Amino acid sequence: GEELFTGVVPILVELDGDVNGHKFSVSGEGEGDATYGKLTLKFICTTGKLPVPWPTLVTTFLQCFARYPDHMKQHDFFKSAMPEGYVQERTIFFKDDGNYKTRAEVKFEGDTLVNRIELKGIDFKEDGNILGHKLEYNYNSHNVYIMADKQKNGIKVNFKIRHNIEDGSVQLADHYQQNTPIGDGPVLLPDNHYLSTQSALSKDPNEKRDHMVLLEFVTAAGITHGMDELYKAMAKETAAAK
Amino acid sequence: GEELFTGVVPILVELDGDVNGHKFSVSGEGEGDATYGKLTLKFICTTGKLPVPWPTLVTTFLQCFARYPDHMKQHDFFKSAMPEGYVQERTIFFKDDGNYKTRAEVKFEGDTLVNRIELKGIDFKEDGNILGHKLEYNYNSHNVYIMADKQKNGIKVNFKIRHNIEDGSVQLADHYQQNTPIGDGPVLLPDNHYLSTQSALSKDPNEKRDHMVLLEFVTAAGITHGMDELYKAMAKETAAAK
Amino acid sequence: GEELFTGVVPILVELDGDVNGHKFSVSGEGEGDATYGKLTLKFICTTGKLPVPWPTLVTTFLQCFARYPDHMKQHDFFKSAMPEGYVQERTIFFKDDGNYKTRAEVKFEGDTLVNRIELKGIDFKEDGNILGHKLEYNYNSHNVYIMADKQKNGIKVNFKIRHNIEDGSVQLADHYQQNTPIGDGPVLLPDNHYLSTQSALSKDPNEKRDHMVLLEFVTAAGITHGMDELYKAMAKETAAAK
Amino acid sequence: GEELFTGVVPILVELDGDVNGHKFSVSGEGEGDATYGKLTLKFICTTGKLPVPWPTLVTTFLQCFARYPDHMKQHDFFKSAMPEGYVQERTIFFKDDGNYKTRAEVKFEGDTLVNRIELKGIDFKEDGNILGHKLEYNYNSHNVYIMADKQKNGIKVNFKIRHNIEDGSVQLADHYQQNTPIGDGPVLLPDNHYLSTQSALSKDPNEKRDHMVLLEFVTAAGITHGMDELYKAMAKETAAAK
Amino acid sequence: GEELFTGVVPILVELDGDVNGHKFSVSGEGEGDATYGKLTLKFICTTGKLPVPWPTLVTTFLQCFARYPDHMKQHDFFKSAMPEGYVQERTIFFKDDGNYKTRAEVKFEGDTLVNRIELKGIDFKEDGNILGHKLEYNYNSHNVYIMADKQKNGIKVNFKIRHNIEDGSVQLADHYQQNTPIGDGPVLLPDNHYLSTQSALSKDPNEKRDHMVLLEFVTAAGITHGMDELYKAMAKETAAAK
Amino acid sequence: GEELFTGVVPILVELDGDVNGHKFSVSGEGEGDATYGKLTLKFICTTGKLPVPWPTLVTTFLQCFARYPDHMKQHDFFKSAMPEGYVQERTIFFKDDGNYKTRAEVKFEGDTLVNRIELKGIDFKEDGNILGHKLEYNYNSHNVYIMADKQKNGIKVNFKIRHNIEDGSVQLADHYQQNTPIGDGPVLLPDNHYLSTQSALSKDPNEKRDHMVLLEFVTAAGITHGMDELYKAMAKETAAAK
Repeated sequence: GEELFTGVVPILVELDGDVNGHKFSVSGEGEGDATYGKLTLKFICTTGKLPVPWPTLVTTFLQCFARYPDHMKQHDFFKSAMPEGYVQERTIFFKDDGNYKTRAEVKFEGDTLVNRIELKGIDFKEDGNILGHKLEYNYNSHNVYIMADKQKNGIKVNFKIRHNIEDGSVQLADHYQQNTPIGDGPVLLPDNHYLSTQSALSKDPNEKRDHMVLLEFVTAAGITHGMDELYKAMAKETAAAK
Repeated sequence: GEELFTGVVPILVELDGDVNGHKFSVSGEGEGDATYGKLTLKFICTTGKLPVPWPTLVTTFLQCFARYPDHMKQHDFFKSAMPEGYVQERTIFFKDDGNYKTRAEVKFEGDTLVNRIELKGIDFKEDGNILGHKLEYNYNSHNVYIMADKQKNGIKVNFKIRHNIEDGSVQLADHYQQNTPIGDGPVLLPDNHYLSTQSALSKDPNEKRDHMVLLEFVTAAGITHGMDELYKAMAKETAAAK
Repeated sequence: GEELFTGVVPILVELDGDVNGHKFSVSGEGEGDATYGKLTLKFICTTGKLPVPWPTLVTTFLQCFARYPDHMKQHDFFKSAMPEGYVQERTIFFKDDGNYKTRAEVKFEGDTLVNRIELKGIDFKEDGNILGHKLEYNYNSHNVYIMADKQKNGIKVNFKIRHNIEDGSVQLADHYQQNTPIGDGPVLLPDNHYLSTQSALSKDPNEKRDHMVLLEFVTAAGITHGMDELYKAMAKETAAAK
Repeated sequence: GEELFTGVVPILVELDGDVNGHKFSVSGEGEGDATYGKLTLKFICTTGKLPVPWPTLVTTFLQCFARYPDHMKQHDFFKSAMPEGYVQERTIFFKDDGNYKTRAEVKFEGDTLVNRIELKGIDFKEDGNILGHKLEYNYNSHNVYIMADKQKNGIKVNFKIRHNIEDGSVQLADHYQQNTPIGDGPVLLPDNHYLSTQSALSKDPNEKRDHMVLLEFVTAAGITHGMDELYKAMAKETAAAK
Repeated sequence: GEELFTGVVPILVELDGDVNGHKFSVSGEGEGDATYGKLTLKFICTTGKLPVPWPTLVTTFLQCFARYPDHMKQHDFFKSAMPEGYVQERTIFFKDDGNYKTRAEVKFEGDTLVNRIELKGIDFKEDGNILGHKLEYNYNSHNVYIMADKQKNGIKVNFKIRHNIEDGSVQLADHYQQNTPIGDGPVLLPDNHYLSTQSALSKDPNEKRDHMVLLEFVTAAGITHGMDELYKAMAKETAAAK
Repeated sequence: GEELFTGVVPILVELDGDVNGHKFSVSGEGEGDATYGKLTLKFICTTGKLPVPWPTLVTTFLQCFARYPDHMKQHDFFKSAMPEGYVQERTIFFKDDGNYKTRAEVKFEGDTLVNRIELKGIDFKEDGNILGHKLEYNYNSHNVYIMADKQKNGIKVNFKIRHNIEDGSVQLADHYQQNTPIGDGPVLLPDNHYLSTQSALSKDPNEKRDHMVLLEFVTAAGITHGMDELYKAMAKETAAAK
């Protein structure tokens, strides 16, 4: 489980997509440091130009690298499914636009953590913010709400992504997600909590292929450590010590 | 710089140590509130039992969380080096005993302030106050003397820690310290001043691992606000107003 | 309790306000000497220009620093709630104008006495003495009437502030106040008494930010020492000694 | 070149050996997935019982299936020689024991990647760890050091294999290796780098012949992506975005 | 059976054909290497010019040379009938055109594997793709579906050949096939499986006779090795070994 | 020439021999199929019992029936001398024993290929492997080395026959041979090559006369087809076609 993430883990991401008949593929590589909740990744569209904005694919392109506070370790489903891994499925609704449906298998292949995805996008507007490439090349910080789904020995996940539109408006992308273990062994079914995520997007000035450089920090939160009473008592004692 | 510390900052501390061949590791987590100069932390020895007393590691285990009075803000080197951070190095001489040499990198990893340390301790007495675990589980209040070191675009720091020995005596630990920025940008080189520090140590009754709960308040002082003349003049005026 | 105030205590004041939609923040620092009932403070509007006159915020911006005569020490609720502190709530009615509602938590954070406030002001006249900045930059001396409120293990406080208007008239501000302990321990529930207060306001000629320098003396009074008979008897005896 | 390895490639291995006059043959089959650096193989001794331990033959029994990071693709000699292939020659010195000399031709035969080997072993001790079958049925993880050999339009390779001995000791096997292209076309002459290799050995419970089931992961590393400065700059920018 | 195919086997092919009254003969020679599933052949029309395109005769002109994976050896009917051999009969329907009916005896004549065929073609269009020589001089890769026919102690075989037409279209040739042993001994009756075939056609620049140079690779597939569970278990174990 | 051998040719063999004064005659009949290099023959000793082992006479008792690969047809001297035929002369040295000298005329008599021989054997040991009948009733496979002899418009032939002795040892019979045309027309003078020969000996269970049933396959080899470069180029092209 979590002992597989104590150091720097190499990452490989592979995606095949089809959005309104526009077929494409993406290869990604990087490193994940779960002790810091840190991800450093670079994605390449291997089929030519990407037919959708790079930011629309960020959530599709590694929650097993989230930093879980020590007091929340028993709620880390993602690592508990390793090395066999988990299936991560989503429906992403772009408000007043199309939807993406995704299925990914996240697992170890030796020392490499692999994220293998298939993406299907339908009902997009050819002149909308996605197919029309009207989204800024940036990313907002979000909270990812996790709950146990004991019927599927997994988790149900929900959140709203806000993509900045070039005109100053916002393109909402409502995420519905479920993760189920690939293996038959025990997994950690969590209490309700969330992951706080921050992401930066950039370009490699030496890269001529269509690509995205991504830096992401992911931290679990929302479950009390229950030490408030202890620290309050320690503050009372200091006053008697001065 | 200082704008990164206006609210509550999550903290992560990681230490690898070797004291007279006794190897150990420690993980720490908490929160820092620089507006109040407040630190709430909990440390866990992840390798088993700590081979040294917990109080001997307090100064090694976040001066960027000190409360700097408004009139002293231009002297806060620690925050000025952020987010790139600083290297903090020490030699700690335990009187009539061994020494610790430490090297830490204090910096941001996303929203998390991280303190990554390596500790080397030699020449300790196997039956002394440290290796013999003769130190009380408490901590005294101290002043930490800071001066600029313009040759290294950093600071030189010196102070004496007084560790209470179980027999009522005192184990002195003389600290020599230097901090240098990780980045190449400007930093605040301070005038001579000090930090006043108070610390309380406790145990989590629910924690069965070897650990330390620490509450610490740190305040900068020693530089005049130069308002003595103004307040004296205001006191003269009140007498004429009654 | 009172043993935490025997010397000079550093003070920190933090306020967030909203008056008729005009949002602002203030940071304050100083020292309190409860042996003399003395407060020396400097406040800075950190958001830009203050949308209300500085004198309107004086009572909102430390009654735990009042000088209580030795014979009245058993009536000092404010210090008795320390270090855990107290919640101080007010409604301030500006005659023929708006009102401020305030909630502050006054408590120790290590050696620092902190006053953390939230201020809400509504129904002000955009052209009145407050929003129109028609108040002189000065302050009158007042009496603050205290009574026990045993139902809330606290005190109820009432007084009238007279703010001088630039045209020579007076802007009355009727204060209704309640203080309740943060902790569950015993507190001193007082007999009816009052605090006599005097305040001087000034500017720091070196400060370019919008700010207020404040000097304030606060003394408890209104409860007999009951020594009138003893001194009268001593005066009778002197006549027989000459 | 590398386009011949994008999917799952069937593998065939054929070996004829003679070790101190003990003649034997081995047939092997499997699949190679160069995208994951993964090899799944099963070897059968077709002449009867193998006269040497199965682990001693692991390195002799497909470096064209290594996973080369995108930023290191120009250094993948092995695939660049395909389909014509390469000759792989070795001398393997077993410390305090005999040596193996090997010559293999690795090339495509239609869709099948074939490894055809001849092995000659001399100077072995009849009672040593090899001829005496004193080696554990397991395998350690190693680094394989590669350098260009421009005189032979090939590569020179060196590494040390550590074979665990049943008594807890180690049987060292020093590998000297050279690979030269079979064809006359251009090949990729690499900068110095290494391959990180991990291997698991098992038995097929249904197989009654003398055999070895092998799972192996091979990843190229040791050449910088040069993106450290870019990610550092992206981390600086995030601090200004929060 | 299969022991007759361990090395390189010389091949002789003899055909007599009649297509719509156009009589011709063909002699072929080559080598078969069943260990690699490889065939190298050269065919000569001995009567003059061939009245049909060379690609239309490829399937008529050695399935005993297919590479059968070790785990599928018990399903190799073709070699099991050797040396006595088998009769191979077909009806080939050229869509919107004529049909070929073939009868071949494939058997050993000493060390030589001989394929002796008689071909009868009727109902061809004199201006169609066959008699009109409108087929490209190339060949696609196909799957050949095999099933046991226990009533005839043989196999039934079916597949579709796609011949490229010079105008970019496709000439389909639906193959129906049966193979029966010449001898009375036991043969291997297979479970359903297929052969994957790839073929290249060329000309000998020194040959002035009407001819075809053919290179063909044939591999059996479609039956599980059942080792998926074993390799998955080996991957789990590696994670516990790192 | 070669057009006289395209189908099945009836064969007649006639021998008169004298070995150490032991006179005998043999009549043989069969069929030769030069397309397969196949000979089916039955020999009868017409004078009574043969005074030498049947295997010693196999090479004396039809090289015009060898299968010459298409690329080697210009090197087939034997058929090129037909129908007039050739004289075939030998000296056969039986190691540590006697010698046979033979002269045969091989030619057509209508549709029948006739081999008329005279055999003279001297210096045999009455108790040796030949006169003592110590040779097994079997035959090994051999290579027959052919070279042109332009001085005699013929060929010189040499090879070693290994006859198995009943005790497990070997009786070597070194063959020296020359063939010269009977006619004056052109013949094919070959480049150095060899014939690969395999022979099986049996008895007719219905035959009561002293006899030998012989099945023999003879194939020319040792001259390159020179198509290695063409097939290598075809293999390169397939990789670009998949």
